[PDB]
Amino acid sequence: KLDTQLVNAGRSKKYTLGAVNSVIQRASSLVFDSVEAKKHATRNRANGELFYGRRGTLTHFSLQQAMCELEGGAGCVLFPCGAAAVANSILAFIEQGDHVLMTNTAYEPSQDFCSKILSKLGVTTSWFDPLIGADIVKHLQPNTKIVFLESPGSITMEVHDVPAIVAAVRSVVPDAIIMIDNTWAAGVLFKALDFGIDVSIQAATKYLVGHSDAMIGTAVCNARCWEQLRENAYLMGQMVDADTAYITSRGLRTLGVRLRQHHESSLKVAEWLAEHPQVARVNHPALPGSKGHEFWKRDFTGSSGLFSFVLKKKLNNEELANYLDNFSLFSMAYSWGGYESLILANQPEHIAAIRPQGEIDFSGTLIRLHIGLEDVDDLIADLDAGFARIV
Amino acid sequence: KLDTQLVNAGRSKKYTLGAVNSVIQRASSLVFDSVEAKKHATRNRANGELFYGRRGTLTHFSLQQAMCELEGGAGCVLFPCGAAAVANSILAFIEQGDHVLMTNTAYEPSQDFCSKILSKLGVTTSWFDPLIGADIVKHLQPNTKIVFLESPGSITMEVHDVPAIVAAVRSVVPDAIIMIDNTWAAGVLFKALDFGIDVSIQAATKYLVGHSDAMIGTAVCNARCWEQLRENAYLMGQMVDADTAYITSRGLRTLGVRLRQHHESSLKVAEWLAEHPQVARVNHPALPGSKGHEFWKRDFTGSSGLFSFVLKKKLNNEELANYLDNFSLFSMAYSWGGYESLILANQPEHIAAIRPQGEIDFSGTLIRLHIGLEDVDDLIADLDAGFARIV
Amino acid sequence: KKLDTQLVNAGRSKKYTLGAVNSVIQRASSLVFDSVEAKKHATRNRANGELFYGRRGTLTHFSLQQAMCELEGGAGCVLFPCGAAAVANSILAFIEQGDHVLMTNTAYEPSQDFCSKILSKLGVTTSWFDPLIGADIVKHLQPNTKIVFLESPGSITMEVHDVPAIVAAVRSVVPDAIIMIDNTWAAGVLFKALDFGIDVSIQAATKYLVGHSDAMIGTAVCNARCWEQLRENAYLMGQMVDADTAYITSRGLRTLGVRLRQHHESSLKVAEWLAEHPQVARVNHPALPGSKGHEFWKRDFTGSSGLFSFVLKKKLNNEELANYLDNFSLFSMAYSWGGYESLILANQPEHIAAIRPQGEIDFSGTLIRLHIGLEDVDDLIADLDAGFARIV
Amino acid sequence: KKLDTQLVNAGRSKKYTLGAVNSVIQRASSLVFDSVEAKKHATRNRANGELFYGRRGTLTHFSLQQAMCELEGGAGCVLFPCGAAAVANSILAFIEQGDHVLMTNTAYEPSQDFCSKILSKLGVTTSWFDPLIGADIVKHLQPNTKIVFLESPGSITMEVHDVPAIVAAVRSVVPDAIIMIDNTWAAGVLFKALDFGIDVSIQAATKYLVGHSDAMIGTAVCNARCWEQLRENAYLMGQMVDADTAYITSRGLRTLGVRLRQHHESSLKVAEWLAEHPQVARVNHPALPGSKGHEFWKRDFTGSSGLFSFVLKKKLNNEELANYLDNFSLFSMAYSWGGYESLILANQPEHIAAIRPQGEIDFSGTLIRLHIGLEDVDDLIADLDAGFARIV
Repeated sequence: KLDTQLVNAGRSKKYTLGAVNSVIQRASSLVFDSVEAKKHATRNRANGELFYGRRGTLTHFSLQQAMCELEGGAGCVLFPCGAAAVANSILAFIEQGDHVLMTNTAYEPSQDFCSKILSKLGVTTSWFDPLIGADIVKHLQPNTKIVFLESPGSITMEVHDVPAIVAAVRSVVPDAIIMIDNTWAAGVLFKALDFGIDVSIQAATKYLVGHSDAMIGTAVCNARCWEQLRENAYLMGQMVDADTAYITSRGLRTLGVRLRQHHESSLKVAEWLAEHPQVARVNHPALPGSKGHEFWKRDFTGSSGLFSFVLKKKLNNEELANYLDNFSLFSMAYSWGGYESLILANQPEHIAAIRPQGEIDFSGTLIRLHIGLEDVDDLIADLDAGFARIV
Repeated sequence: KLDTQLVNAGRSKKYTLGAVNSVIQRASSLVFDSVEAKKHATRNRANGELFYGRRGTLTHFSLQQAMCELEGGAGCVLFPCGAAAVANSILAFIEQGDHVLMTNTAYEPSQDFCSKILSKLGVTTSWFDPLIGADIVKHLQPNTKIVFLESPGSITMEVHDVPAIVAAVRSVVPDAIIMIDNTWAAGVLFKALDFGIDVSIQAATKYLVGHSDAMIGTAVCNARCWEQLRENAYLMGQMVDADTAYITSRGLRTLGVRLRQHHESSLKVAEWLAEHPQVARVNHPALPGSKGHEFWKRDFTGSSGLFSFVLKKKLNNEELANYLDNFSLFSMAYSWGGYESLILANQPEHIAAIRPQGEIDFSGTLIRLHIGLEDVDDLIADLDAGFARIV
Repeated sequence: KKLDTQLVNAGRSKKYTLGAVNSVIQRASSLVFDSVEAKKHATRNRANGELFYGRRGTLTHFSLQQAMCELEGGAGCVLFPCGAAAVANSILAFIEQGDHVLMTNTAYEPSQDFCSKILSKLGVTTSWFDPLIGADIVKHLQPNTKIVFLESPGSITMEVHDVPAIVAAVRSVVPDAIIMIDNTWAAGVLFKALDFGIDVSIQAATKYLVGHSDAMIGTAVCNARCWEQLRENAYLMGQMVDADTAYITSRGLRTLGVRLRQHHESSLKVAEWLAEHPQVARVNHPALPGSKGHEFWKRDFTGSSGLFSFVLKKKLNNEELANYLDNFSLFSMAYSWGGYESLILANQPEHIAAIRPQGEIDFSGTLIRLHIGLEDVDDLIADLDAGFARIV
Repeated sequence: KKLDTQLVNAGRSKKYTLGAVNSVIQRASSLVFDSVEAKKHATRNRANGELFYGRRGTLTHFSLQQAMCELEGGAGCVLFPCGAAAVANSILAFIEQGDHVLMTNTAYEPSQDFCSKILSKLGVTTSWFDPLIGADIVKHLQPNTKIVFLESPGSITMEVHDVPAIVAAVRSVVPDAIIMIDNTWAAGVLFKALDFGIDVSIQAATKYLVGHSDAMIGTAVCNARCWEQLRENAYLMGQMVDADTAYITSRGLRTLGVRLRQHHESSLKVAEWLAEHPQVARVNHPALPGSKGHEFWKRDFTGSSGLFSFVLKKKLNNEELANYLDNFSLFSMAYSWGGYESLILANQPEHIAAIRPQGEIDFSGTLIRLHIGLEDVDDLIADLDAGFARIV
């Protein structure tokens, strides 16, 4: 019934007014018919009543409703992009003197926010290995306020054992807020909230929008954390425009058919790479032998199309250019989760720099791929040709 | 030549590509043709080269260029709304242990951000009377990092003596960052940067957009503060979508003809109110006898259409409803700076609550008006009828 | 009450705004019916503002249609993809093989081409008349004349019709003719066409209504007599405009008053300056005494927009033309007008003579058409002055 | 290479994207010319993809036009405000008084009305033929037959033409006829019309290309022979579509492959289930054996979309109809289709007979047209099953 949910989520007549999709209500000013009306709207300003553009319009309400039902939360807070969702969700719960524990495989910008912004506000941050599991207790402090997860990890794709981590945290620091950047799973392939996680964050910019033409971040919360996140993010003036909210709801409608193709094509490519002479290792959660594959197998209900692989040799600058500059279908660009295929290379030294309190375990050049909606055989042919360029 | 500047600001062929207005480039992913291309874009990521959607696209660049030339700054940082611009600009420069000095007539949400968010991060905030001038030195501390101004003040409209305040601050704490919420002047009726102010903030949501259908905040900085504000706001993931950037640039084109009508109509209404039997006081910067009128006369080059007046009596709930609920042209709504006229009432007790370390000097109900683009005589007739309702 | 108040409020009812200041944008082809009863009700009111199908429109279109009827005083408003579509389809809606169309020879070129290239092959004939013919238009009327098409001021040359004289003359001879007017220059508000006995007022909303040169749309406001026929025949031709463009047009109306006033003020100042210039032969501005039809404009219009033209004393050659046009700093060369920026275009006498059917032009020098935008007028005059220097 | 790869890359050249993944949105009427030389160059290439005027298009439109020509293999692509406009204007572009139009009697109703209500008054006659006439179409040809209009599968009843037989028969008799097809059901990619000798392939992009029921647009992809005439005559009629809609249509193409595959898979499963149901008289699905023209579909198409119909054994009365239609939880009643959601509409035999000119219908029970969206198929079957229970 997921497909059925995706097609219907948030589409009440109150929002569509007769149309299939919700209407787009662009507004800062929202008019009150009377003093009585104004008083009522005021009282329900954080409860879906038209009050002020910063709180949202019918278009935003429709998206919030859809996200809460898809991820099973009490509320949904909207942001300008995924990076704003991460930074502001963390900021909403911290206080001078707190400690933040974050996975060392977290998205680089998330790490930078902690080391460059939080540090000057009297908050300390330490990091942990993605596969630590129950041993995370060794990193917990009396003042640990937030435990930040990201599974699979950025670039390297390690999958956490969430159940083990959550149980350990609750036993030591019950009051801690556990958050996860659930972008890779598009919030649906891993129901973070069903695992005891408090806040599920997404760079909707990725798979939810699915066409690389809009930026937006979402944070779906359980009942315990909703109010504080909502009100604090509001004091920071966080919101997203009505048109982007519309575009995101629209992207949900094809999320099912898209994820299924991404899953099928990426796995086929992964298995092919796994048997290629020039490849040292394939980092795909759905592929046996990948770090944390056992957990992906147990906790996820599917896979998206982003993964990486390690070459047997470390390419030099000339080789890198020759390899990358001549692809016919894969394009070099940041971001992912769109309809087209992308390729990016990372030298071992680059990764080591962004793995705080951790160590890298490979020496060849790492290639990150996003498998789009093109014919998988055309993509394999392109990759095959690329290897020949560096043979 | 202001009118000429408004029509041409930011419209280089690089952004328009043959059209009158800049193109709308919606994007998260921006493609690099080669490794050499990627390296170059990386190097100029904060210098107008296409790199990643969060940094901006051609559409954002065009708006940033227009704002810098209109306000005379070194750079322009974009935000989701005016409240985000205020909160994030302050956050970009503070550190645990700092002190923030803010006018007590500041926009309520700005005050709340300081008292509810900054307080928990070890930053203290104290407030000052708008008309203090050179005596502000009595409030300066060794750790005063930011001095926040808003002229005219929200609701009550007091105008600061900016030159006196800036000279005093520089003489005592040279390193302080002086900011001003320059929304009422739409950034053009008061050239904040020419007065020694470091950052000029605007809720572009107001007069720049001018049609009440988009939300966006802007911060134009001098050379001294640009880099820190730009990079720190970036770590917080602040940005605005491409379509809203387009809409804001579009609003600039009619800013001149709009402000001129708002100025003419609001003054006529103000002078009429000033002579009405039921009115105790009129708070319009351009009207003699208004608090700080001497400074408006000296430092501003015009007026917009927002102002307030105080009735001789304090209306009770029944009277309030009867007065407000029966207007034919004025509508009750938050926000302003649009093409239509708006009305809001505030009881003396309500204002006193939002005037920290200050005291109110009126006892009648205060009415805030935004004079739109309707025929001024029709608006006066509507007001006249309203008074008769409470006689 | 007054025009400015009407522009700010037209079409903005709660049913369309739903609490916001502007109408909501309802993008749709499919419109859902809750029950068979609802579908029945919708079908019966499909042309009366009830949600039925995207081609008929959504709340966004209904809001604009209401705003337009209010502003121009019509019974109904039909929407098209652009002004040219409004012209071609409005004419087509009323003709049959064997009919005759009488059009002013100063009509917008594309409108003329529609008649001579398309209508001609469907058995419809077109003849032309001089803009200042007045009551003498009776001489061009035929028993099969179905449509009399006006355009005042005329395209490029700006001649103003004596509409009252024309309408009365046509009605005395062919009572049931359909009189239409391309009322784009007046933006539908500076000349109230329907108050003068005209049946259909057409506008390229693309110009002043949108006012920012970033959207295309055509409108046709009809009286009670012609509404149903135009609406239904345009519908069979699949004519419609997208929801977002309807929203942007409604939005343009809000500043139409303040914009037109500035366009009026600035263009007249530029016209008067040009009138006293040594290199200028004549200025064609409706508001300027001596201009063709000036007394009619003075009598029938309530204002002026910013488009006009002037004739140079000399006919520039290719080299002079490039040197003049290529070096302007504020004025740009482009088609269309009615936006916030100033534009300039040049036409040689021979170009104009070719598009003035059954008529003679009255000038020999190069004609320059100017659109005066919202820039500072003194900066504009300076740019023009520098232009004259490149020609002396 | 393969279809999926083409859909992802079609029209996405750097000239249109400028570094982004999708084409930029260039909203405009006015397009600025830097010099007289530039204006000259633009004028000469105004119909060859050079920026000239908004009515001709901007970079956004050019990108879509290129994508469409690539996908359908044509020389050019003409854009319209909606599918109905594409049909009406494409026919109008090629006719003159005295011509004859031969159209399938299963044509979309609005297309039929255009011919009988508009064309008739311009001296053009229209006759009709049965969808399965095949090579016998020669019997309906006249010396003045200018256009043969096909639609396969037919609207509502879904009959599939034997196109190869029809085209060859027409060409043997009237070599220079213009053969057109409303190729909306196949989304232009499931049946390559131009490869079969058809001159113009028309689509209501409003359906599957947009795929989300929130934009309206019509496209006409022509062969080299008919391109200039269709392009120029549609231009004189002021036909165009806005930049934002062009962008949204290009965007729709990217997921067309994954969407159509799901629509194909789900509708066939629903069709087979319906085929074995006690209350179902017959299922009209092109992919189902026994359906009219099934062997032609099997032979000429490369897939199926999600729209089809079925006939109930009984003809429901008003009470039964409401009880059946009003109580569906997943299927909604609405016009249009090709979106992500499932729709349902009912038609009585007498309704259909009225829109089947010079033909006889072959059923007596109530006909239900279904659009199978992207919802879980088992949930859809359950909703339908509950529907049958309200009728037993």
